[PDB]
Amino acid sequence: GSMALKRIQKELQDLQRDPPAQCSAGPVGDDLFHWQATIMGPSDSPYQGGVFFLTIHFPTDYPFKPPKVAFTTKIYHPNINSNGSICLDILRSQWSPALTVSKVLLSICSLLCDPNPDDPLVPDIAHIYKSDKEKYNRLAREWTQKYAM
Amino acid sequence: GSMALKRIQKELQDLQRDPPAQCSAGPVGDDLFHWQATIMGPSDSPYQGGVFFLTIHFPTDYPFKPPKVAFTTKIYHPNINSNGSICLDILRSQWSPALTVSKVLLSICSLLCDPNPDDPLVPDIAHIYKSDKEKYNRLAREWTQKYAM
Amino acid sequence: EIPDYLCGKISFELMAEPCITPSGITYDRKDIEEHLQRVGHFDPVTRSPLTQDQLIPNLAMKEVIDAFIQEN
Amino acid sequence: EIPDYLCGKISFELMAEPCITPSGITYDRKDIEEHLQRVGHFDPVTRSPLTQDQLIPNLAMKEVIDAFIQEN
Ligand SMILES: [Cl-]
Ligand SMILES: [Cl-]
Ligand SMILES: [Cl-]
Repeated sequence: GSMALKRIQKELQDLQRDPPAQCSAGPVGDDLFHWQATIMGPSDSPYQGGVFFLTIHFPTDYPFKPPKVAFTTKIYHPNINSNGSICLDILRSQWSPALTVSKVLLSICSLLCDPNPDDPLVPDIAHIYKSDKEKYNRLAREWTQKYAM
Repeated sequence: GSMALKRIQKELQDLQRDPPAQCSAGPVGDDLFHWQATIMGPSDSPYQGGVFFLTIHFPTDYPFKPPKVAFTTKIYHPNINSNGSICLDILRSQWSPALTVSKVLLSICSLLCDPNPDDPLVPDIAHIYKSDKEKYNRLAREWTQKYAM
Repeated sequence: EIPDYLCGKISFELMAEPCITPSGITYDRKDIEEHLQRVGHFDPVTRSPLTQDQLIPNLAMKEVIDAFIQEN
Repeated sequence: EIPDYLCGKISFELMAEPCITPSGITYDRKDIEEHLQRVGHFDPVTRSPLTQDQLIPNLAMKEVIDAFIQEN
């Protein structure tokens, strides 16, 4: 049962040893069941030059249940709603105990670089994205400046 | 390929660093396929005090085929006949590439302390064994003294 | 530092009871068994179908471990 | 000095292509297959029934062997 805590700890020991590119994570006070993580704009995305903060909450079944990951920093993206909720496979139906937070963080960076407009959380952005690509990059850039810079 | 030779060389290595109790064995010339092994009559058996010699011939497709093991010294035993043939399932239908001469050797020994008359090769001795078991030991120790001492 | 191949794909801790899946992947009986129950009937790594009765004891690996638990 | 658990129960030599049987025993594919095709369809050690298709690639061991090969 408390294997969860043991596992979460190795991951942390591992993560901070070799951080995922552009990312950083660490405990938020006590119980490693709660982490803080920051992601630097995908350079390669219109999020570049931005710093984003996310909260990782490990369930009690971890790693048998995926971690609860969300953005606290506002972000204009079709797969992330205003609540910082992330529409990630690997966080939902494609989770596995073999996967790690580190992996999840890379997956999220990947998602910033290339949104997935067919499985959105914000229909409206998904549309702009698919129709007017430029308008999309502009707002993303604007929002990065306003909220993540 | 000539994996047989490599396998036989290794077996020999093991067998010689830790030989079956009471036994000894080694290649004849530099013919690792022609071995000679000797056995000291065990300590209760009427074979006690005798020295038995056997020839081991490894088939070219060893260890997929069993080795040809025969007594060259005469012995009064129900499972070992006049021309040194040994009746030991493991050398026949029960052969397995995983088995080794060391194992075969051990069997032959135990097979000397505890003959198996229910599966004869030499009926008479098997019979004399079943019934007048006392007469058996008389002739066994007799043959040992006449042919193995 | 323990070699990785001697640890669980789930537990990350050294393997106490290493059993293999038809995918060649080795887990610690305890962990993989709960995964099949709590997560689903698929190989945690390959994701191919998998059931508890398909787990084979990776004996060789069981002794490679003990062998390591030797010098340490 | 090569440990035993790294050698094929048939070849007696280090294992090039380790793979385990349902009985949970590792052999070197080439040797275990020569056996299944020339001797019989059973586990050389447990004698349970066995066939080529039932052989899982013991990946863990495969690494363990590479490791050993490095320092030697
Ligand atoms: Cl595991
Ligand atoms: Cl083998
Ligand atoms: Cl094994």
